[PDB]
Amino acid sequence: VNSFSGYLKLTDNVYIKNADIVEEAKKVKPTVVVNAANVYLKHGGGVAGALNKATNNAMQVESDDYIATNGPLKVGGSCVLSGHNLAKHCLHVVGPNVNKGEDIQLLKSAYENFNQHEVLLAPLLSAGIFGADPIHSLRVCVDTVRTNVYLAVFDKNLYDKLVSSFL
Ligand SMILES: O[C@H]1CCCN(c2ncnc3[nH]ccc23)C1
Repeated sequence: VNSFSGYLKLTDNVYIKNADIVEEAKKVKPTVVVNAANVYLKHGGGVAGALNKATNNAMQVESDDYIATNGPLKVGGSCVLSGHNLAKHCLHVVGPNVNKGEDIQLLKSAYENFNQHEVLLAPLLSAGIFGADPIHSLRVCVDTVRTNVYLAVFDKNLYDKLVSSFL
């Protein structure tokens, strides 16, 4: 039993809710919140911009030190950093950004990072401003993640469409 509330159950391990991931994180304080990161951990817009703003830019400061030490992530890769005031940990995961021409096949590799954590709050990778089909992203999530994932879907029209079209 965990403290996630109001989610629709999609499968054995995947749950979905129309919710602002920032407001969700601030309520649940999950062990892991997933950020829709880029390889540079530049948290400028989309989910990443929102999560960083909620940390008063502490996420960005920590991220810049991470990059200065380690260099960029790989597309499809991840790193674990602090969750600041939102969660214990933030798993920064890089899905391919279609608006940069990156290979959508790397979306499965990106979701594989979730399997290293027993429970997560997460967005649909590569959705929104990353330019991928959110229905496809949800499918890859369901077919790749085996741990317990709670998906926060910001856009109401998409949440209802995601539910109504789910197979
Ligand atoms: O355009 C959308 C694409 C998918 C990721 N995304 C989000 N998902 C959940 N909660 C959120 N809060 C602020 C942004 C956001 C933005």
